[PDB]
Amino acid sequence: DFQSESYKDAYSRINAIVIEGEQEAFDNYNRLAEMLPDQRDELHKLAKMEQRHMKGFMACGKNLSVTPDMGFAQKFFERLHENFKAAAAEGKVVTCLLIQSLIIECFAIAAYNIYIPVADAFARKITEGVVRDEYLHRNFGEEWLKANFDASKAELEEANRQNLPLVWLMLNEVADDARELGMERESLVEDFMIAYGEALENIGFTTREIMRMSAYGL
Amino acid sequence: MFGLIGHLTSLEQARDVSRRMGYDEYADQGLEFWSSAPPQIVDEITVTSATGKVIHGRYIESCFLPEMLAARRFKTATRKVLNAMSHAQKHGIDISALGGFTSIIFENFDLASLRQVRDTTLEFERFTTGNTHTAYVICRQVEAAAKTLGIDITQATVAVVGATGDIGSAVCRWLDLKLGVGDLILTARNQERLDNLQAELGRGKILPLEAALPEADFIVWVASMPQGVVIDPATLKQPCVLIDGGYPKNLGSKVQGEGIYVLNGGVVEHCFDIDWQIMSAAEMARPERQMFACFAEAMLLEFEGWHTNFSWGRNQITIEKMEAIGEASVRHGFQPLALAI
Ligand SMILES: *C(=O)CCCCCCCCCCCCCCCCC
Ligand SMILES: CCCCCCCCCCCCCCCCO
Ligand SMILES: [Fe+2]
Ligand SMILES: [Fe+2]
Repeated sequence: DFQSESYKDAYSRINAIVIEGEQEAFDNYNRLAEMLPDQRDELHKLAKMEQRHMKGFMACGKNLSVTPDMGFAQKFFERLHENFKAAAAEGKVVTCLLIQSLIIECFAIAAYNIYIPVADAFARKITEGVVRDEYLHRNFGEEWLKANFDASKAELEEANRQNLPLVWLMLNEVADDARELGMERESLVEDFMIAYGEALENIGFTTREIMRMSAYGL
Repeated sequence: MFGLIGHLTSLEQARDVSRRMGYDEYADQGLEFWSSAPPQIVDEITVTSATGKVIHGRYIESCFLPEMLAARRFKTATRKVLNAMSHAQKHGIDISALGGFTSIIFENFDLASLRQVRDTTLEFERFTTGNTHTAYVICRQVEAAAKTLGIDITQATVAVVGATGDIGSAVCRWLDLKLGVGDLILTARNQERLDNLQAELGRGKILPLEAALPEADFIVWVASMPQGVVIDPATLKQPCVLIDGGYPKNLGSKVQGEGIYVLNGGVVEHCFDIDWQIMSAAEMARPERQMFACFAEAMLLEFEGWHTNFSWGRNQITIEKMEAIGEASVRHGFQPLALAI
């Protein structure tokens, strides 16, 4: 509650993570635009709306007098970046969608939901703006994969196995950090599983499938 | 669409029931995993009434475990209940029973003031505690057990353990006004709540548990116990009828002996087979026919079309409501579980 001392230390990496996160999202959505031509316009929209979030969180680090560690945040996303770049290079769009619109969006939904009730008033006001956009980005991945479910299922299961364990590793890295900002690991896991399980059900997976997929690596 | 929201009775039961269904990911893990697990619809239910009407329902596992309370994970427990209720609403369930400790948690932690759950605002008229039906069934079980053993209920002593609770206070009112029980022993933790219940009843002695036991011909167990106490047969009258309505069971051990009769309180049996797996997991004697009364209430509300929070809050249960749910209970084909001889 202090917004003083270690809170700034911890907030340096957290804010860094969210900027870079919103940066990776901008790029991932641009590359998806190339990868999917018939929705290149729609994807370009979501991509721009992401840069706006990055500005918003730049502001949050500003008026709290914080300088974000962009190095740490780039190491934080290296594996998922690495996995994204390699999948796109191979033309595997189903895998790109799962990384960006399912996994990374639901990571942001969980993070922000948990953040808002413990945020200072200014960051809380802004954070509350972004969280509803992220639900709408999630729904893009949801509806596409839902349209192409039979054709995409096996690769979704594979991409879930290759990438969902990174989420657990990432939440462990950032855990006590996030604690200083007043956010419990236990609540972060739960919110992520709730939002990710929801998208998977919309896409077409059954409950036993979702239960197997959502807990993979945990 | 009705809903049943429940939870398992222990981590060992939760790990066993998960492994017995296909849910191996939940079977391998401990308290910290269950503390972050999301709610899950794990069973689809079709029931036919004795009137012929067919209803449909869903079981929602909340992943609440009683050990969370002993480990003082009070906020964890609160989230389990709110996430489960939000899950029911998101799936469009018209009326859901808050089974077991989820209704107790809801009340004890003032969850009404936390009704915004993520993007959801809880609508309390889509939930019931099922307590009115449970109280009715337990009263019928007292009555029938007495006739079955040749006991005159108007000459006998009944101890209500948990008498100040929602179910316990209802049972006291019906035992008094509809059964004319000989005398009533009120037992509970809050002295002021006891004092007030004695005044509103106009009868009954207040006794601690250790002194109530040896005086009672029937003991109704409806206490909010996370754990379950160990009662030695030697402390009880002969014959003694224990009606254990707790979930988890208030009787932490098998109380067996000469003149001791234990009955699972608040359980009903249906005249038709119900196709479902959850009552096997709950260890009903006939898991295709038998169920907890609070879950039967949600079925009754859907059978009748009474889409409302029929049982809600604490100490609001009236005799006329118990009569109304009880008539619906008989009409649609339910009967109170009886002594097994
Ligand atoms: C009503 O008066 C009391 C109701 C008590 C709650 C009854 C709950 C029954 C247990 C249902 C079986 C759970 C099976 C699903 C386990 C899934 C684990 C992943
Ligand atoms: C905001 C504090 C939450 C703590 C969890 C770690 C920081 C948040 C995880 C990264 C979120 C990245 C979101 C980027 C945009 C997704 O569309
Ligand atoms: Fe974003
Ligand atoms: Fe996004």
